[PDB]
Amino acid sequence: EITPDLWQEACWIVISSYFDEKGLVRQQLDSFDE
Amino acid sequence: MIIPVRCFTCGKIVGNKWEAYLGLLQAEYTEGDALDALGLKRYCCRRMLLAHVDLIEKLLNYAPLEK
Amino acid sequence: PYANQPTVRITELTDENVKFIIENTDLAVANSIRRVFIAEVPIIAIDWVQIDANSSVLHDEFIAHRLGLIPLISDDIVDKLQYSRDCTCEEFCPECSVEFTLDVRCNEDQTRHVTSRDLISNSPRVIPVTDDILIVKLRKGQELRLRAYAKKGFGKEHAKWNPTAGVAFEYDPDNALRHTVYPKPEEWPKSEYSELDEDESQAPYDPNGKPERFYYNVESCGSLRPETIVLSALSGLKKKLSDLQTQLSHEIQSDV
Amino acid sequence: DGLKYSLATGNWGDQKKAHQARAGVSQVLNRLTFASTLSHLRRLNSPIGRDGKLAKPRQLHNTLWGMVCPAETPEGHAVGLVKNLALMAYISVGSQPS
Amino acid sequence: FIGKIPIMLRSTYCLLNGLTDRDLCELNECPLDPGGYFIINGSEKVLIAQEKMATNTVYVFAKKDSKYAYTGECRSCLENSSRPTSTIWVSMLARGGQ
Amino acid sequence: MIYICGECHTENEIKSRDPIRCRECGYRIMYKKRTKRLVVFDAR
Amino acid sequence: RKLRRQMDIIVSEVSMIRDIREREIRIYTDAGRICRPLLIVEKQKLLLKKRHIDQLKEREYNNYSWQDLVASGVVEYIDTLEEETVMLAMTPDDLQEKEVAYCSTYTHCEIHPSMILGVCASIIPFPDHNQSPRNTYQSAMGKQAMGVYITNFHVRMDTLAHVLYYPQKPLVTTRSMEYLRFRELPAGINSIVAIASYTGYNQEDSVIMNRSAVDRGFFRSVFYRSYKEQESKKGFDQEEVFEKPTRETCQGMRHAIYDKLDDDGLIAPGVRVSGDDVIIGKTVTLPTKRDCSTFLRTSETGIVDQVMVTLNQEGYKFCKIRVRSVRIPQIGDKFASRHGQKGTCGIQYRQEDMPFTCEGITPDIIINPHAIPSRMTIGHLIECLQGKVSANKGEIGDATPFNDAVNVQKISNLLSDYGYHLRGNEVLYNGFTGRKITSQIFIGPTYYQRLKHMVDDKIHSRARGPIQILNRQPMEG
Amino acid sequence: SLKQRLKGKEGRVRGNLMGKRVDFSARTVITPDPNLSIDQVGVPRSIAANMTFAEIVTPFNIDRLQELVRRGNSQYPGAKYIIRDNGDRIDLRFHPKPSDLHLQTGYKVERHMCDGDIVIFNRQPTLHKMSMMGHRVRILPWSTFRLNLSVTTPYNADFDGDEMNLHLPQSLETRAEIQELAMVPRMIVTPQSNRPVMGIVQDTLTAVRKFTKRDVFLERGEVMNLLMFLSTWDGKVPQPAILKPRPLWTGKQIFSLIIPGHINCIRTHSTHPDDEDSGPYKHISPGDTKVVVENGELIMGILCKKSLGTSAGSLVHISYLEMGHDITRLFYSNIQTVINNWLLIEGHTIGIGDSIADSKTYQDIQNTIKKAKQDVIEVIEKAHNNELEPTPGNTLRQTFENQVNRILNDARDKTGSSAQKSLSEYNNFKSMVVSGAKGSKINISQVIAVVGQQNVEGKRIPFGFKHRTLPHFIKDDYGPESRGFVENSYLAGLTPTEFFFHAMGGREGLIDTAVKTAETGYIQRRLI
Amino acid sequence: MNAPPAFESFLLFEGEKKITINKDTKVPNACLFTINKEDHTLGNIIKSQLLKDPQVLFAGYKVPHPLEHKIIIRVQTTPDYSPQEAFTNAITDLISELSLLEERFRVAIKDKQEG
RNA sequence: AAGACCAGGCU
Ligand SMILES: [Mg+2]
Ligand SMILES: [Zn+2]
Ligand SMILES: [Zn+2]
Ligand SMILES: [Zn+2]
Repeated sequence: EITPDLWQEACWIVISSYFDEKGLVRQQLDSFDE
Repeated sequence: MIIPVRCFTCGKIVGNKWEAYLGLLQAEYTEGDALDALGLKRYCCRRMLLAHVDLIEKLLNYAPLEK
Repeated sequence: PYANQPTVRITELTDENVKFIIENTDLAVANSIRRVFIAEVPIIAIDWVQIDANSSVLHDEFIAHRLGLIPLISDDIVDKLQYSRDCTCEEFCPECSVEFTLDVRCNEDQTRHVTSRDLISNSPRVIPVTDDILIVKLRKGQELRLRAYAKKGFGKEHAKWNPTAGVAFEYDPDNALRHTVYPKPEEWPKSEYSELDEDESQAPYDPNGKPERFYYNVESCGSLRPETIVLSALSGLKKKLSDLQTQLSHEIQSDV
Repeated sequence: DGLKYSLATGNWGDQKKAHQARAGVSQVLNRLTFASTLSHLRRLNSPIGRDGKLAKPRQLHNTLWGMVCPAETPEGHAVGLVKNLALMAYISVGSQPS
Repeated sequence: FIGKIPIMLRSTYCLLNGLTDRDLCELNECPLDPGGYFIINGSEKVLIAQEKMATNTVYVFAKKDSKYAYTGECRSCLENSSRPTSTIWVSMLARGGQ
Repeated sequence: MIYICGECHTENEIKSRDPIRCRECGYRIMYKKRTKRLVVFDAR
Repeated sequence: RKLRRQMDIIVSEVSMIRDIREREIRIYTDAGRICRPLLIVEKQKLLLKKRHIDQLKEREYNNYSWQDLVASGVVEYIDTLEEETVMLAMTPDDLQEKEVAYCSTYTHCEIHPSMILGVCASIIPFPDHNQSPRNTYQSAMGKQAMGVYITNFHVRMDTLAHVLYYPQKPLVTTRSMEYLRFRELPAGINSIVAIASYTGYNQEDSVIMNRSAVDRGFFRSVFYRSYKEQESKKGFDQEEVFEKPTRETCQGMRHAIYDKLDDDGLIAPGVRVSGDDVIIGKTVTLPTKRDCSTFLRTSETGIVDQVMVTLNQEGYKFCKIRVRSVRIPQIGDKFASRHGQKGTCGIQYRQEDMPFTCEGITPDIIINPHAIPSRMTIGHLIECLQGKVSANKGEIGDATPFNDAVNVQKISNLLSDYGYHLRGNEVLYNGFTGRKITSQIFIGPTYYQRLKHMVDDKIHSRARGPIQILNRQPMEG
Repeated sequence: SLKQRLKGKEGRVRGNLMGKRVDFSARTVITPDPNLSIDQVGVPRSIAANMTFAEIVTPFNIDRLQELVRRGNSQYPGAKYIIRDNGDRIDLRFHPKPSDLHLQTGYKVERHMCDGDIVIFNRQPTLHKMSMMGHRVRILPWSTFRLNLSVTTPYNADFDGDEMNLHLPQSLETRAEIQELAMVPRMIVTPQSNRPVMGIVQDTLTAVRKFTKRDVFLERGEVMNLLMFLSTWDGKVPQPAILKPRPLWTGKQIFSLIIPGHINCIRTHSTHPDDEDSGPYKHISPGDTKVVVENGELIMGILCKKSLGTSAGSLVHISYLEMGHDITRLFYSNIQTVINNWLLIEGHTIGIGDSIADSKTYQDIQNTIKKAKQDVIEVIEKAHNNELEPTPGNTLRQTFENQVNRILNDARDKTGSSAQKSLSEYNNFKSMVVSGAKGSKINISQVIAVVGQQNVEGKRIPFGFKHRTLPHFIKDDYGPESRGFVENSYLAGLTPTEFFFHAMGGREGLIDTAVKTAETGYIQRRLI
Repeated sequence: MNAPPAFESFLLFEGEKKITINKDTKVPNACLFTINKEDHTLGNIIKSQLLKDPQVLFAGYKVPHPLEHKIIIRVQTTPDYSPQEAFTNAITDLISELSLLEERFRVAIKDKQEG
C-alpha cells in the first residue's frame, strides 16, 4: 500500500491538486464572501 | 509575445522554425530530437525555441476594436 | 622583412556553410578578416517603413523592427546599388532603394499568419530569402497595410545588416603555443581539428612557434552566399586599406 | 460615501475622526508585474509604529515557519514589519462555537 | 435602498463569478487575473491584512520601569458583535517597599 | 467627425458638443480612428 | 480529533490544543488564525497511500480533488499554537525509517519543505545555495522586473505600464513556478552570461552588454503613459470645453502650437508627440477664455496609442489618452539576475569586439567576477551550469530548493557528455586581437531581468528655472 | 502656527537657512569609465547643454564669445544668455535678434559647460569632506556620470543604480577656490588617519598581483602596447631582463616605468611567512614575498593591497609625500590604464571549479565535523549526568554554552584551514583573497567547507516554541543541529532547518543596518 | 536624448581629416599618426605589419576611448629611415598580401565547385 | 495651488 520512493511525484501531485482547488487569493475571497 | 526573427547571440534565423518545432513535438519527437532535426547545433539557438512563450495566441482571443 | 604568401584549403562548401583553412599568415590578418566578415560586408535590409493601417495586436514599431530583421536576397545588386548618403537624389529611387509593399486582411474565421511571403517587391532579384518567416498573426477583422524601402548598409550601423549567422574561428587546436594555460589538461575535450592521440592531452611546448593555421567556418544567414561573403569581405578590407594609402599620400604631401 | 472614502483614501475610520483612525490600509494595487500583483494580494502588515527603534518585533520569529515567507520583506524602515504569506498558508475565516 | 457596497472582484457576488475562459475573453477580462481587489473611482484598491494581538486570552508580561512586577491582561471582545475592545489589567505591585 | 464604438465596433458620426451614446447599441465608450496623416518609423 | 478529521460537526478550520503540563485544553473557532496543511502520520506510516495518488493523478473527469483528500482524514490544517504540540517529520522516506532512533512519535509530515517560501521567493533557482540577504534582495527586486503583467494590457488604460518585447520562461525553473503561472507571464530573458574581467567597464557591480544582441530586440520594451482629462461641467464650472484654440484668442498662450489637435481638441492616435506638444486642447470660458490644456511630460517623445471619449459619473464629456514610447536599453539602465546580483550597463560592445568561443558564441552580458566572492551567490553559478546543461539536453532544469536528486557533481557529469568542460569553463578568444585568453572563462545561459529603473527617468538638470512662491527658492522635484 | 513654521526640520531655520535648494545642479546615474583621469568626470551633453557658466567679455576672448553667440542655444557649444552692463539679459533661445548679438568689453556671456570646467561632485550620505571633491569636466555621449574607479572608495559609491549630485560654481573666485582647495589629487591623503583615501581597487589590484608575479614574461609587441598606454613614458624602451634565446621583459620591469621619480619603499606581501626573516634567504626570498623599491625600480616582490592599497606607508602614500599631488594622479591613471590593458590578455574569472575542493579534503572536513558533533554530544551527556563543574564567575548554563561554542568554533576554524590549504595556485577565489581585492578567508571557508553557527542577538538560536526551536526537533535538544549550527556549505546546499536558521541570522544584520543609521547621524550632527 | 546616431562608428563630417600626422618630440625619428573614424580592425593590421619591418624600433596603437571612434599609432624607426616610409610600405605590403589571398581563395572556390 | 497619506529606490 505505501508509496515506494515515488515520493517526488506524489507530493507535487497533491500540491498541484491543492493549488488547482484553492489558488493564491482565497484569503481575500473567503473573507469578503463570509 | 511572438518568436523573435533572429537568435540574439549569433544571428541565425529562428523565426521560421517555431511551427515546425511545434509540429514535431506534437508528432512525438522530444525537444532534444526536434531541435537536432531543425538544425540548431549550438546552445544559443536551442534556448530560443526551448524557452519561448507564445503569448500571441492568448492575445488573439480578445475581439479587435476594428469593425 | 617581407609580406605573407598565404594558402587556402576548402573542406566543406554548402549553401549554408563554408569551412576553409588559411595557412601561413599573421594572427592579426586572420582576426581582421573574421571581424570584417561581420561588420564590413554590405547587404540590403529594410530601413524606412510607413504604416497605413495596423489593427493587429502588435504595435507599429514592433512590426517595423521585425521587418528590418527579415533577410533579403542580396546576391547580385548590392554591388550595383549606391549608399543613400552617396546617392544624388533627395528621395527614394531604384539606384539607391528597393520598394516593398504589404497588404493583408483576415476575412476568414481561422487565424492567418502574415509571413515574409506576403512581402511584395518592385523588382524580382531581391525577394525575402525564404516554413516562411512569421511577421504577425491576424484575427478576423484585423488588417495590416504598409510600405517599406530597403537600403544598403553594413554591420557597424545595425545588426540587421549583419550578413552572417556566427563565424567560428580557431587556431592551434593542440595547445602548443600555450596561449591558454589549462590548470588540468586532462579535463578538456579535444578540438575537432586536434591531431594528437586519445592518450595525450596537449602537444609539447613549442618555443619557436607562432600562430600559423586559422580554421574558419562562415555560416550565412541567407542574404549572401557563404562563398561570396568571404570575397566581399576581402575586397572591402582591401578597399579600406587602399583608401588609407590614398589619403595618407595626401597627408604626407601636406607634411612635405 | 463612507465605504467609498475609506476604500479610496486608505484612512480606516470616520473622516471627521481621521486624527483617531488607522492609515495605510487599501493601497493602489501594484501592476508592474504579475508576481508583484500576487505578492501585493498576499501581504501582511504589523501595526507597530515605523519610528520604533526597538528591534524585537522585526526579527524573524521561529513560529513563522511555514506560515510567513522568511526571505521576503521590504528594505528600509519597514524591515520585518511587512510580511508576505507562504504558498500553502491559509487564514481562518471563523465560525460560531455553537 | 440604504446604500451601495463595493464588491470584491471574482467573489460570489461579482459578475465574473463562475464564468469560463471564453466568457472572460468576451468580457475583455484576463482569466489569469486572480481578483481579490476592489474598483473605486476607476482605481484598483487592495485591503492589506492587519496583524493584531489575539483577544479573549489571558497574557502575562513584565516591563522594566512600571510599578508592577507582573501585569496580566485580557483584551476581551463579545464574538465581534457590539465590540468595545475593553481591556482589564490585573497587576502585581513591585516588592521594593520601604 | 467619426468615432468607433467600444462594443459593437461600428463607426458613428458625431461633433464636439454631442454627448456619447452609440447609435447602434447605446454603449458609452468611443475610439478615434488612427489619423490619416503619415508618420515615418526607422526599422532600427 | 476524530470528529475534526471526519468533518462531522467540527469544521477543519477549528484548532484544538491540549497543554498537558498546565492541564488546559483550548479550542479556537476564532477568525484570523493562520494555518497550513500537513500529512497525518499514524505509528511510523503516512495515511496517504498509493490509491489516493492514483485518484489524484486521474483528478480530471473524476471529481476527486483536495477536498476529497481532506475528507478522507489524510491531510489536516494546523495553526501556529497547535504546532507546539506537533512532532513534524521533514520528509517520510528519510525520517519515518529505522535510522538511528532520534524520535518514534512523529504525528505529522510536511508536504514539501519548499512550501515555506513566498510568491516572490519561489522563483529563485537554488535558494539554499545563496546568502539570505541576497535572497531577500531578489525577493524585493522581483517585483520590479519588467514583463507582461496582464494579457489584456491593450484594453487597460493605466499610468506607468511597462511591457517587454520577448519574454522567455527560465531554462532553470522551480517546481512551484507552475502554480505561480510564471510560464504564462514571464518577466525576463535567458541570456549567455560570461563572468570575466574584459575591459574594466564591468567593475564594481556594472555589466557589459552586447550591442548587436540589443539591435536584435534583446531586452527591448515599451512604456505606456495614460492621461486623464474632462469638461468639469458641474457647480462653478461655466464650461470647460474641448476645442482647438486659435492663436491669440484665449488669454493663456505659449510657444507650444496647437496644430496637432483635431476638431474636438484631441490628438488622433498615431501622431508623433514630443515635448511641449498639446495632447488635449481644453479651454475655460472664464468671466474671456483661459487655456487649461495639458502637455506631455518633458522629453517623453512618444506616440499617441489610443484615444477614448466617454461620460463620467456626472454625465459630462471625459477623455483618456494613452501614449507609448519604445526604450532600447542604454548604459544607465538597471539589470539583475535572480540571485541579488544587480548592476547597471557600463558599456555596450558590438559583436566584433566581444570575446568569442571556438563556435562563434559571444556572451550577451559580461559581469565582473568580483561580485561573487564576497556576496556568496553560488546559486548563480549552479544556475549557469544547469542552464548550459539544459540548453544542450533539450529539457528544462529543475532547481527546486531542497531536492537531494540534484547536485553539482551530477550536473558536471551530464555536461561532460556534450563535449564541454565539466565545470563550465571555456576557452575564449580576445575580440580585439583574436589571441586566446590565458585564463578559461566561465560562460553559460542565465536568466536575467530588466528593472523599472532607467537613466532616462532619473537624469535631471537645473539652471534658473521655476521659483517657489513662499520661500522664493528653487522648486522641489 | 508660527512655532510650527520655525521649529522642526523643514522649518524655516534648518530647512531654508542652514540648507536650501540651489540652482545650477544636476543629478543622474553614475557608471564606471577606466579611461578617465582620477580628477575627471564624464558629463552627458544634455546636462552640459542645460548648465551654463557666466563669462566676462575682454579683448582676449571676444572672438570666441562672438562665435559662441552666433552658434546660440541650438547648436551644442553656444551661449544661452547675454548680460549687458546695465543688467539687461538678452535671451538667445527663442529668436535670432541679430541687432542684439553685438559684444563689447564688460558684457557677461553665459556659455554652455565645456571640457575643462571645474565642478564639485557629491554623494548624499556626505560623511566626511572627501565626499565632495572638485572634478574636471569631460563631455561624453549617453546619459550617465562617469568617474574613475579609484575615486569610488572616497564616495563609498558602487555602480548599481547610484545617483550623484553635480554642483557648478558660477564665479571665477569660487572656481579658483575649488581648484586650489578641493580638487581630487589634493585630497588623496586624509587628515583623519594620515592615510591615502584612494587606492587600487577591483580588477586592477588582482591584475597587479598576477602581473607582478615572477612567472610573467612579456613579448615585444605586448611590451610596446603596454608602453603605448603609459602617459608619463619617456619614449625609451628598457633593455629586457632576458636577451638571447628570445628578448623577454618582466612585469616588474614595466611596473618600474609606472613608478614615478625615485621612490624608496619596503613592504611585505600578504602571504609572507615569518620564517624567511629568521634563517637564510633573508634578501633572496624564495616565495617572492618581500617588496623592495629602490630608486623608483621594483627590484623584488609581489604587490597587493598592502602595497598599492589605502594604508599607512603604502607605495601610493610614499609617492604622494615625495612627489606631490600632480604626479600621484598620473601614477594612479597609468597603473589603471596599463594594467587593465594587460589584463585584456590574461583575463580573470570565477566558477564552480574554483569552489569545488578535493575528495580527500571533503573526507577530512566530514571527519572533523563528525568528531566535533561527537564531542558536543559528550559535553551534553556530562551536563545531563551533572558531572560538569561550573567555571568561576559563570553560571552552569553560561559555562555549558561557552564549552559548546568553543568546540564549534574550533571545528569551523579547522575545517576552514583545511579548505584553504586544499586550494590550488590557479584558484580564482585564492587569487582574489590573497591580493585583497575582494572576499576573504572566512568567505572561502563558508563557500567550500562549513557555513558555521548562526547567532541571534549574539546568542545561539533561541526557543521560539515551548522547549524547542522548530516542531521537527524534540523538546530540550541542545545539540548543534537543533540550535542553528549549519553543517553544510553553500556549494553543497543547506537543509530546510539550516536554511531557516540562516534566514534568521541574516535578518539580524538587515535590522541592524536599518536601525543604526539614525543614531549615527544624530551623533554626527550633534558633534558638528 | 543623448544616444549618438548610428554612423559616428564609420563616417566623417565637415572638417575631419582621415589622417593627421604629428611628430613626437620625446624621441628622435618618432611620429604619431591619428586615424579618424577607425577601430581595431585597421590598427591591429597596421601594427602587426609594421612589427615585421627590421628598421622599425617601435610600433603600437590604441583607442583613447571606446565611446570615441579614433586610432592613434606611434611609429619609431632607425635613423636613416622615415616612419612615414615605414607606414606606406606596411600598407602596400598588406594590400599585396590581401590581393594574393583573394586570388587563391577564388581559385580554391573554383576547384571545389567541380570534382 | 497647497496639504496629506502611501509605496519604492541608494547608502
Ligand atoms: Mg550602491
Ligand atoms: Zn544562435
Ligand atoms: Zn536614388
Ligand atoms: Zn456600439
